Amino acid sequence: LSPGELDRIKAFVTSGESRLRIAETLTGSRERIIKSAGDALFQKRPDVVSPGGNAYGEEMTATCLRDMDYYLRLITYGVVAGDVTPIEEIGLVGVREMYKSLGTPVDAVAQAVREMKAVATGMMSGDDAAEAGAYFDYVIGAME
Amino acid sequence: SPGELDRIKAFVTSGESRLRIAETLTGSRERIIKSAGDALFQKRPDVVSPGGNAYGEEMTATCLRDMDYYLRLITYGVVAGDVTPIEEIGLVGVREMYKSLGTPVDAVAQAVREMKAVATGMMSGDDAAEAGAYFDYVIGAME
Amino acid sequence: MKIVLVLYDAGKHAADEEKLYGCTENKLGIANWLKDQGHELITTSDKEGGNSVLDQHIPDADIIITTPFHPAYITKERIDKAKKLKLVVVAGVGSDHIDLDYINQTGKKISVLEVTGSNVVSVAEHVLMTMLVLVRNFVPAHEQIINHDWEVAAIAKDAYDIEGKTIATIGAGRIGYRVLERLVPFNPKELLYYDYQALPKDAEEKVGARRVENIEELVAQADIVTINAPLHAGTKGLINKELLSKFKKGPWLVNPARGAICVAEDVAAALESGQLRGYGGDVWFPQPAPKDHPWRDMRNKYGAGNAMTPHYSGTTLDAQTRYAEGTKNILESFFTGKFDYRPQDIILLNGEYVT
Amino acid sequence: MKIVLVLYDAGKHAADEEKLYGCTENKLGIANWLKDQGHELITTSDKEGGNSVLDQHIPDADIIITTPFHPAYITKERIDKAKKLKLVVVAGVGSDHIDLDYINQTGKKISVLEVTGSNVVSVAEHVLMTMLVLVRNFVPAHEQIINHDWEVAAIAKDAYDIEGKTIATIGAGRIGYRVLERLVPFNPKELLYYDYQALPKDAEEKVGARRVENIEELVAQADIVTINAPLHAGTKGLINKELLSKFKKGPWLVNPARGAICVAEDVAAALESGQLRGYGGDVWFPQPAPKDHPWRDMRNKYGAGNAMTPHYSGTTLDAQTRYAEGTKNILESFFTGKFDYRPQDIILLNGEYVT
Ligand SMILES: *[C@H](C)[C@H]1/C(=C/c2[nH]c(/C=C3N=C(/C=C4\NC(=O)C(CC)=C4C)C(C)=C\3CCC(=O)O)c(CCC(=O)O)c2C)NC(=O)[C@@H]1C
Ligand SMILES: *[C@H](C)[C@H]1/C(=C/c2[nH]c(/C=C3N=C(/C=C4\NC(=O)C(CC)=C4C)C(C)=C\3CCC(=O)O)c(CCC(=O)O)c2C)NC(=O)[C@@H]1C
Repeated sequence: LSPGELDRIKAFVTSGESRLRIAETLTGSRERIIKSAGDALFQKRPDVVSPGGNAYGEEMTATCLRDMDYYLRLITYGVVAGDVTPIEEIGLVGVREMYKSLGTPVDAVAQAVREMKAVATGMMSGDDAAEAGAYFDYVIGAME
Repeated sequence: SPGELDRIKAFVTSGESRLRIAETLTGSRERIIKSAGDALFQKRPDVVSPGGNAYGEEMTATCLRDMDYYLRLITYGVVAGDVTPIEEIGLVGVREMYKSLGTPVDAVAQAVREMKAVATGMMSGDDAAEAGAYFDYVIGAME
Repeated sequence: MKIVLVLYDAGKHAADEEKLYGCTENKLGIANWLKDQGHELITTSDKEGGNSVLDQHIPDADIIITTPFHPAYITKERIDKAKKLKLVVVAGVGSDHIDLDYINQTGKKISVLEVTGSNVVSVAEHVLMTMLVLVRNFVPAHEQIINHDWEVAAIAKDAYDIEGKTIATIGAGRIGYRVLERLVPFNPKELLYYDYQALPKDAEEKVGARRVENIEELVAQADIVTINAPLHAGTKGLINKELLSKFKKGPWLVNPARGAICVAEDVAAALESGQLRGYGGDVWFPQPAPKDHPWRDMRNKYGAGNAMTPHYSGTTLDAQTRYAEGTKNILESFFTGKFDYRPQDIILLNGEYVT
Repeated sequence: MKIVLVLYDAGKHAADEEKLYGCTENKLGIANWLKDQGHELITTSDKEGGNSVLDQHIPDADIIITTPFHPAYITKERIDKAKKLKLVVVAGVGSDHIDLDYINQTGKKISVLEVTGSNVVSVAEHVLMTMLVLVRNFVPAHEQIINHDWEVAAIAKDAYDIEGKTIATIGAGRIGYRVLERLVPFNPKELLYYDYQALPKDAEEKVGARRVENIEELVAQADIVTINAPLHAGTKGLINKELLSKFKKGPWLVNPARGAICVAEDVAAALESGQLRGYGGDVWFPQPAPKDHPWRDMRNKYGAGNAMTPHYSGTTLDAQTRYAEGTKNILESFFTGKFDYRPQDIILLNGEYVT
């Protein structure tokens, strides 16, 4: 209802189409992005192994991939909207001491979002990949 | 209430037997309790070790305290019209109360019989009949 | 097998809630069973005055069923006129409205039974609730919000924790012992009791309680006092101006036993002067409370310290189900001629006390 | 040696009660001690707006002392302007109003301390009190008496015992565990908990509690739910319309943790529809509550089921004395240069966490 919000929405409807193309890729290939990125994460951080392994279970591994889906859907919302504000208020507020109380290494969650960034932007044009990359980086910066 | 005013005015203006009875009950109340207690314990040796609800030196003194309570309550009744204050203060749930304490109710009645004999013996024949009815009202609720 | 039972009228509330058993509309949940059994059932709330439905049927009745939340007074006058009466039931606990002495002394052949145990937990919870509400100053705090205010300093200035307080019960029967049990994990400084008979040593040690043998010595050391005792001589009018002056200055008093154990005007004066910081409970004298009874409007110097309710602690829906079941059990022991009553339920077996 | 502390103004209430330490007039009871040492003390309630006494002295202050009942928000902006700041103290428990992440990631040499333990018993007692008031239907009962009425059936029809109910806590830290301890002697059907971390096995068995690993499975079997959890992502807005529809029909919910864990308009709609039978607690969002906040006027279908208070559970006079002693202990550890803090009191030691 604020004039700045209405302006950001009208731009999606009436002007540039890069936000529209980015959202088409993130929704249409969402399951491939998470599966491919999870494989790369566990090769770089073999702490899916017996010891610590916060994600050691078959059950705990599935909970980790669920969280990756959360952040991909939240980045999709931000692209469609004007901005990163909904990403901050929903996905980042208590994050860090939340993950600390769970036993989850925070820098490994950052690395999962890096791996989703590489797969997703690989499917986009050069220009669309630069615009989309800034939203992923906003999440990575809060966790590393 | 007009009936209560009438009974008070009688004490002030008419017969003097209530005044004489009250003079005796207040004037020698310590002798009445001491003498009646001696007679009670000779008729009910349950100051003895067993049950003895009144066995101790301390419990014997509690018993004589209760006897003082009823003598002061009967004195109030004599000064006033009537037995109503006796019922509502000294007799309410008295059987169940003493039962929960372990003290035999018929022995409390006997204590009031013993106070009746000593007090009445210090009075004229006519005053002793009038006073005697108040003691009987207590005895009847416990026997 | 004519049966008269008197309960209150619940009006429209009876249709809102089917587990409200103790009312004239719902008939303790046993009406269909009694009719199938071939008995006649009169149900009424009209119990006062010589022209009453109760008096209309008492010369005839075989059984009368009563409740302490709307008691039919079973007086000697009524008892003499009741030529067929063989059994009086209390659907609940409490028999002050019945002349047990008359029945027992005359030797009449009338049994008297109640559902003992069915009310004790509900009353004990209500004591714990009232202590917390007074000590923590809840009533004025909820008032601020309903009234659209917000001023924390006005509440905090008279609010305490119950941890570290000394707490005493006058009476240690079924209800008072269950109050002590629920207080143990709140970490009081000490728990104390006064009673005409001692608790067994095992029961004392389970709750860490200490017996005090002198009433004035008990209240002089307590921050919180709760009354859980029967009404008779020597408890009637116990809480008067003289004994109240032995309390600590600024403590809390709770009474869900009987109203006449207090002198009503004397506790109100103690609250206004600050001898007491708060008073609460659900029992009154006279009862139901007149519209001008002094316990309705009394407050402490800050305008709070009052946690009175109407008389309802023993009438929760969980308690109502227990004595619906207990009343049918008693009636059947009679109907069958087994007379296999629960020992604890008997208060008079054909005009005689037991043991 | 220069100290700023911000507290609320208590007005006339501060002179009524000497133990009301956490206010502007009474200064946590440590003025005189601070003046006897060589220190300067600024005391103010004026913390909002860039023209504020707080901002007037931030560039200069060595120490700032805050309270969770009137919090000064220690933002990164203010942290950048605070050229001499070395120590932030919470006179109480709760540090949401301080940007700990910014201090930690930047590596500033500011330590941050609170007096942990000092509030947990007071909050746990307030949970027990609210559960009893709601379950037993106290609020409309007291209202009848104040208003000169007497109608028992209208209260009894929605009053229960807490005995035999299933009770669950969301969160089992210091406060939630003390709630479980106090519930044990009330004979609940079962006690349940949900938490990101398990209780040790000896602690589980002392209170007979069972861990449930899925939040929807927890609330679907409970008659009573209590919230005792911190505020973060995945706790923010947890109690919404979708989760409320998994609760049993007609249960009770209590929240003395953080207001924003609920969606305010969604719990009010649940209370009106009968999905919830009652709601109570002392925490709000926004806080202090606007005069039209929906939790002030909401009721259930009978006009009851509301046991809200303003935010005061952790501010009783017993808790305020602990806050005052703990603050002077922390300050002295700093003044002496020993830095012999209690381990549990440290949240940040020179901008970093300990383990
Ligand atoms: C995968 C990259 C890593 C991993 C993940 C992991 N997470 C949990 C548990 C939780 N994750 C969350 C996260 C959120 N919930 C929300 O609503 C939001 C906002 C959109 C977020 C970010 C929460 C709340 C939990 C706890 C509650 C729940 O499960 O619903 C686990 C389980 C840990 C356990 O031991 O129980 C795991 C394994 N773990 C890794 O090691 C990866 C690096
Ligand atoms: C003496 C004749 C018998 C005796 C007495 C005895 N009484 C008690 C204890 C109590 N007596 C009362 C009585 C009253 N208190 C009142 O206020 C009134 C109204 C005026 C009356 C009638 C009460 C209340 C008690 C208990 C409380 C108290 O002591 O204040 C005892 C002590 C019993 C014990 O074991 O503790 C005794 C011994 N006992 C006998 O055996 C005599 C026949």
